[PDB]
Amino acid sequence: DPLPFFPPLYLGGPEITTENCEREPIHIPGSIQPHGALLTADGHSGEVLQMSLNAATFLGQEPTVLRGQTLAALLPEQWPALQAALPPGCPDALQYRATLDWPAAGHLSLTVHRVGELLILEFEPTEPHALRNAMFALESAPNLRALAEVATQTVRELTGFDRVMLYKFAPDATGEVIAEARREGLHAFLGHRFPASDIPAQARALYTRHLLRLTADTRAAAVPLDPVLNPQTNAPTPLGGAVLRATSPMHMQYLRNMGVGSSLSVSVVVGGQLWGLIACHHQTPYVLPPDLRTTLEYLGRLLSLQVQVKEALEH
Amino acid sequence: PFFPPLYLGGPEITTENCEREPIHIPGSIQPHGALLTADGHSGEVLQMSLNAATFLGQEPTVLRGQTLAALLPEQWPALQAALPPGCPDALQYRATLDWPAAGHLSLTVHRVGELLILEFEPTEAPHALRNAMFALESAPNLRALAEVATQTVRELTGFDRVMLYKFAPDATGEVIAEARREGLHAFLGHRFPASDIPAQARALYTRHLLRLTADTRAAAVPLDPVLNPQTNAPTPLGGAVLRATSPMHMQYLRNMGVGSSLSVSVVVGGQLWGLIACHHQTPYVLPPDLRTTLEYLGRLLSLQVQVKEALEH
Ligand SMILES: *C/C=C1/C(=C/c2[nH]c(/C=C3[NH+]=C(/C=C4\NC(=O)C(C=C)=C4C)C(C)=C\3CCC(=O)O)c(CCC(=O)O)c2C)NC(=O)[C@H]1C
Ligand SMILES: *C/C=C1/C(=C/c2[nH]c(/C=C3[NH+]=C(/C=C4\NC(=O)C(C=C)=C4C)C(C)=C\3CCC(=O)O)c(CCC(=O)O)c2C)NC(=O)[C@H]1C
Repeated sequence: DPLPFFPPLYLGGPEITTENCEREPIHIPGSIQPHGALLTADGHSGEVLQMSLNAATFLGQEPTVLRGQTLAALLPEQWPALQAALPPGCPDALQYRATLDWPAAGHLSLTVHRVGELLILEFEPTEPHALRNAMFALESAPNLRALAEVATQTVRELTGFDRVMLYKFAPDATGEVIAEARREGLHAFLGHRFPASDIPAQARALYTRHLLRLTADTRAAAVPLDPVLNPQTNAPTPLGGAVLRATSPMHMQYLRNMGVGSSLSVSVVVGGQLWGLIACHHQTPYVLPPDLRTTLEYLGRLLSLQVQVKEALEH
Repeated sequence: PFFPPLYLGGPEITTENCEREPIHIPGSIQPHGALLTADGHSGEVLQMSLNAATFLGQEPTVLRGQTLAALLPEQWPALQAALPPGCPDALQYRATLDWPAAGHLSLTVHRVGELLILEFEPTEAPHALRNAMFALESAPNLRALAEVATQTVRELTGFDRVMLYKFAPDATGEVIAEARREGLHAFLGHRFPASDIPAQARALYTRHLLRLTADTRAAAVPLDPVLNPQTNAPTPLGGAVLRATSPMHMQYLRNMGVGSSLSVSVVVGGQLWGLIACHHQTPYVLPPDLRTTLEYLGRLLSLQVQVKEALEH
């Protein structure tokens, strides 16, 4: 039965059990994963409102100094570019990316998107023809099976992940591993099927709009935003569009129990519906840098197109 | 059918026989790169472009005996695996060579039956592609998508004119969006007859998705031999971007005052929906890595055109 979200934990909401999965408000956890930092800022003035508690250690500045400046002063070269790329009223799915040379922290990748009157800024550390070669190989795959196999093998070669799977949704939202590339010694998931509740309906809706999410370390504690609520609204900060957003504790426990230290999945979206997932596993924690993740994002789109094409060749 | 090419004493093309020019088998290439053909098994260099000596820095005869194994040691096994016998002519493999004579070359290979076609071009060596991808996806409708696409391509390439050229059901074309330098004629809103892009060109563009004329006044460079030794027949060059552009179309571009031309096919439901079409007033060799960006954009636009057309119908 579909039911509306509970309030999050920090607003006195209940703790989540197998009974009530589909009601955890997974988009507003009030916290991020510790391998990057996040700031929120007023979309018109550029006043800095919220920051992750670890921000001082990524950005090399005291909180009170950060919060006491506008983005115009903090990001003089990027602030006008942000404002042109992310105009008021734009969708929350639109992202702008730049690379910064920050004194204390080396090269940072900056990813920005806009939710209403809020700008959300994510900072992460950042670092030949493999993509072009893959694009052509995907297109020349003769059928859906060969496409799925080429796609899994390519992603594994690009990333070094212990397991890469193509997980396909059935009409009842149960899923099935239909191809996989895996490290020697791992047991096969190929052909296995999993109940529809393994990925509940508020996740599958979110995964139709925001096409890539990750858990870099399934044992890492989440880092709170400070303050936790958006001071504009005294309400929760929407983090559904932020890759740094903390993963649901229910899901991290599901993954630890499997022996997974690192998870990542790309949505494959066909005709406006979530067709399947490129799901990857690593046994140890593992951070895939932003520019490599971009390659996977591009492959997500290519695969969406090629899945349509291969399936049309099939009636 | 097709007329024989000129160099096999076929008729010269007119506007009476637009549909029958054998544009895939011109026997020549554009001079900003070099092309070798080679045997699929032996790696034996069978044809070369008369300009190969320039790019490769090799005494002419040296090449036309040697083997790819010898000539490209690191690459030759990769090719063997990447382009297995029986693969499609559409499948391409690329690498960057740090080659003694020329700082860096791009190498592009595909296979047509028993022949490997190798293309060499100068090359080199950020977020504009990722930023463009998200911009295309958040365009609210087909019109805005067209506008974003043309603007994005112009910004990435510096081309004087970028258009989105959409085919009607009878292959009548329409310029539905345009991004252009100040002080050019506007082709926005104009329609053109199907015969401007003739049927044998449209079919080839459905399979091979990017072509270009780097300089509309440059002479083609012959293949030597012109005929493939294997077959004593013309080498198919339609999957080669270095292929000499039809003189009929270079005359069409010169009369327009264009010095450089590129286009990318937008393919939807197995059919040619339209073209990203670019003009430059002067000669312009777009480097391979930037062309790759446009090739990606072509696929992304193909996806988004279907998405956007579905939310009208
Ligand atoms: C009480 C609710 C439960 C629950 C919740 C839940 N699940 C997700 C998202 C995912 N679940 C996945 C499950 C699988 N991983 C595999 O490898 C296989 C099969 C071999 C399955 C079935 C996957 C892949 C996801 C997607 C994300 C990822 O790649 O890790 C969420 C949302 C997490 C988030 O975005 O923060 C939630 C809340 N899962 C259950 O099993 C029940 C107990
Ligand atoms: C006797 C046949 C004629 C003919 C042949 C022909 N045309 C092409 C290819 C193209 N024609 C194009 C035409 C236009 N470009 C524009 O900007 C506009 C409108 C403002 C039009 C109508 C285009 C865009 C192409 C694609 C190639 C490109 O991007 O430049 C070919 C094929 C060329 C080749 O690949 O070798 C041929 C043989 N064109 C005529 O007009 C008639 C007289």
